[PDB]
Amino acid sequence: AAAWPRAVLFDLLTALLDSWTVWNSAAGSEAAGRDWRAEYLRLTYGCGAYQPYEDLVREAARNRGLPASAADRLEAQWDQLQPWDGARELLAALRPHCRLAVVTNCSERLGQRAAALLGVDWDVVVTSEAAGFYKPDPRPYQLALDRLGLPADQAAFVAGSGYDLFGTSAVGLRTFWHNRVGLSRPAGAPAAEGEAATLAPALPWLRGFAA
Ligand SMILES: [Cl-]
Repeated sequence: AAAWPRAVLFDLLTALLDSWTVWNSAAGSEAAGRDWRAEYLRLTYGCGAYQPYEDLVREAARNRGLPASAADRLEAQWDQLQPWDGARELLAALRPHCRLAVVTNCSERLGQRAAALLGVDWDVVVTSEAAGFYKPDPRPYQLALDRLGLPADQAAFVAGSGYDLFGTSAVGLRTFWHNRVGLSRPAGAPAAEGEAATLAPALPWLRGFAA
């Protein structure tokens, strides 16, 4: 007996799209791209209020000794961001049952372009620029719930970074962690409800959500 949530909120740039590959190509090396994207995630975590996405990506690059122009290579290769295997299949399988929303730490300009790569008519796309704060601040997630008119207990969150676990816990969003590259959980972060290296197990998890 199906028990779908009323909505599913998604992290975009780690849970649905393979940003790691594009950031590594822009960096010139897998090691530089790893340091760069790890520093970027820590900067958004400690930012709180929105500072331009482009400025934080550029600051993360300088902080780890990448050339500052790596940010400009990443913007030039933005259309190369590929959906993970199973991402488009998951979203299409949820469409008749749940409202679908993106909650992304990105500018409105690049966030909307990346959201469009999944070929889905998203009900809501919330960027940190529109929300005025970066996740894990509660505002971006709460803005997606307030736009849909739903309480958090009727919605699920699909995360790609363990930093989202701080925010989903605070808002009351039960979370499935699509942890493809096997990141560790940040210190002090609560465990996800479900966690897997692929997106396929998210569909049975969401189908049994209210059961
Ligand atoms: Cl690190």
